This record gives sequence, C-alpha cells and structure tokens, in this order.
Amino acid sequence: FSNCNFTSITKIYCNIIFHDLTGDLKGAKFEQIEDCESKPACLLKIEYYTLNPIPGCPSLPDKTFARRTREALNDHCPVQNICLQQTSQILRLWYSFMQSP
Amino acid sequence: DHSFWCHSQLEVDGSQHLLTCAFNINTANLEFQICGALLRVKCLTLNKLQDIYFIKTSEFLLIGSSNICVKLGQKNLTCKNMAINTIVKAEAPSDLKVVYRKEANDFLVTFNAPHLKKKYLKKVKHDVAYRPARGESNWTHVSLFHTRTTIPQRKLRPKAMYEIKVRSIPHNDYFKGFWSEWSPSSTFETPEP
Amino acid sequence: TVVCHDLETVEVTWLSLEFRYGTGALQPCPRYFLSGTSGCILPAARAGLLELALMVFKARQRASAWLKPRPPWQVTLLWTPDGDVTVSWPAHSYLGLDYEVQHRESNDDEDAWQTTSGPCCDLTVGGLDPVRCYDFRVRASPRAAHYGLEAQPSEWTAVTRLS
Repeated sequence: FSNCNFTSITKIYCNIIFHDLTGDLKGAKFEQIEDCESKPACLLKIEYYTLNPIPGCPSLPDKTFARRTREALNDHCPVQNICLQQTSQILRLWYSFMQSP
Repeated sequence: DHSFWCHSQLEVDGSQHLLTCAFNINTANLEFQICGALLRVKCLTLNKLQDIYFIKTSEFLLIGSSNICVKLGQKNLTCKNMAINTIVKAEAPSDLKVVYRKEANDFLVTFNAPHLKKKYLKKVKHDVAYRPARGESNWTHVSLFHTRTTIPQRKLRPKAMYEIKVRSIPHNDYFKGFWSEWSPSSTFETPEP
Repeated sequence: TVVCHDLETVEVTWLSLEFRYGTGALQPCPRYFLSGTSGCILPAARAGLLELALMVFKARQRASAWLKPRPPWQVTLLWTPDGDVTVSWPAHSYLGLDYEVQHRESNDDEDAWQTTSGPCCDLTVGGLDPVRCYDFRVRASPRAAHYGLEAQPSEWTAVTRLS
C-alpha cells in the first residue's frame, strides 16, 4: 500500500466514510486491539478489518462504509453488537492512519 | 444539440440523495440512465416529471465518475462522464429576515443554513444580494461564511424599499458544484435620516 | 478525566496510577499530583497505545484520543481592499486541527459571537463594516475524523481588537 495516493483516500474518508462509520456506531464505543504506525501499514490493517467478514457479522463487507472503502482503495491503491465492535476497531485504525506519516 | 445538464443534492429528505437532470424541445420516448459509482446496482433509470428527470436514491457511492446517457431503447444519443460529488447543488438558505437597529443605525440580516444540520456537506459559502426594489440598480453582494451580517444605514438610501435575497454554494475540498437557487426575496424599508 | 496537552504530556485527574505504552511493563507515575493523590502527569507518545491503570480505573487509547491543543500563539487581523478581514495565526507543530475564529461587534454581548471555521493557518471574515470595531478570538479544534470524538478544543485566545 506504499504506492497508494493517501491524499485522495483521506478526502474520501474525511468527507464520506468517517460520517458513515460514526453514523453506524451511534455513540457506541469499545477498545481497540492492534494499532499501526504508518499509512501503508494502517491501510493494510484497515482493508483487512473492513472487507473480510467475521463470525457474527458476515454482512460487514457489504455495509456502505465498507463498499466505499473498497472503492477508494481500488481507485487509489495499486449479531449487531459484533458489527458495532468491528466498526469501532476500523474507525480507530483510521485515526492512526490520519496521525501517521 | 441534445446537450443536457445535471446536478446532485445530498441528504434531501433524509439520508437519501437527489440527482436531477434536464435538457438544455420534446422528450419523445427519451430516457436518462446513470451507470457506475452506485452501491448495489449497475445502473439506474431516472424518473420523468414534466421537463426534468430525477432520481432519489441511497445508492450513490459519491466516489468515482458515472456515465449519464440519454437513451432510446438501447441507442446512446449522448453520454457524459461526471462525478456526483462534483455536481453538488447547495440548498438555498431560508428564513431570510431583516431588522432595523436604531441604536446601531444598521440593518441586521439573518437566515438559516440547512447544511449545518447535514452530514456530508456541512460548509457552504453564502452570497447575500440586495438593492432598491424599484428602478434599475446593480445588486450589492456580500460574501460570508456565517449567517448574520449587517448593512449600515448610511450605505442605503432613506425612505426606500429594498429587495434582498441569499444563495449558497459548496465549500469543501471534496464536494464541489453549483450555486443554490435564490432564497425567496424579502423586502424592508429604510426610515428617514 | 484524561487530557493530552498539545501532544506533549498526558494529565490524569481524579489512589495510585500505573501506565505503559504498547505491551511493555507497567510503570509508576513519574510525577504524581499530591494533596497537601489528586492526579498524575506523564509523557505523551505520538504512536503506540497508552494503557492507564488507576483496578479502580482503566483506559487504553492513543494519547491523542484525549487531545486538547494549546491555544494559537498570536492572532493577526488585516483589512483587505475587498472589505474583508483576514485572520491569521501560527501553525501548531502537528496536523489534524481545525481552527475556529469568532468575531463580534466590540459593543456587542458575549452571546453575539459569530463563528467561522477552516484549516491552518488563516481564513477570511466578510461583510464587516470598516468604520466599526470588532473583537476577534481563536481556538484550535481537533478534527473528529482525525483524532476522534474524545478530543477537545483549546481555550480561546485573548481578544484581539480591530479598528
């Protein structure tokens, strides 16, 4: 992901996906598991959490924020409680993405 | 020339978005189809209402470009590529109001900015225009990013009726587009000096 | 309460507190706040997750999760020929901040503040009368998408008067 256009992805996230994520979480929050220290490394984790289904929330990769995430990477890179939990994890990796060089 | 225009509007009557297109004649058996940059479907066909075509949907990705085609059965007469996120038409402001403040010797102009309560495009630049209601005059324009401003009494002729209106345009590093329709015009009167 | 001051230090206010970055060994507060304990101040790291243990209280976030920036250092006001006012200030030493610029007529109330927002390090306020006096103040506000919803804006700068 080191060759990705991070500026474009940031604009899509800031203006769309971020709002989609916070909208779905509706104030619900948890604790993260893993972090990242670079944009390429963060994008890798973000992509993995977002587009790979997990037990208890198979529909995650089909959520709007997820489809939009998929399209942004494509374009710029060469139980309800479980859904919410994962969404919180993904969101916090974005924060790390934003704060990383 | 079968040229046409389109504009989008975000979060119109909920979370849904509105796409509107129209020809620059007769809509004889002509249809508008948009393909690409949609969430769950390959294409959508717009709904015709009098002289314009529209679709209200949650399907827009707001990422990447779409092909908008005028079609007859299956023949493309004309297709243009454009991104929904770059043809966003702002919503007009509302509740335009003018109050004369004698102590300040000015007019306080207020209005409501609907985007402030919305999710994607919250920030717009406003354009307030005013001039005397009677006779010919160049409108005076004021550019703002906030929703109150003042007009000094001395800036205006006394004992006259003014017309005033306001519009908005997107101001976002991702979302781009067009000036809103003008708000309804209000009028106010200036007192004697 | 937990506040990360300007991404330099983390200040915890409420007992004994332990902390660590990453998955290393918990460490004691390097400089407790003591009565005459009321809190603790520890160093902020730009990366890695800060774990706090007061177990009576637990937390685990980047220090930036609680970001409260210092106020902008010095505000300048420049009347343009357009009839607009350009408000400018020095940049912070880190990204991800919006700046809120407030103005009001100098005679007006504390409830008459008008707000505009934008990125570093200046913005324009239009439609102001050139013969009137205005008060301006600024604060830095961490972007929700950048730092999250647990971050908070700086205090307002001292008022700067324009004539």
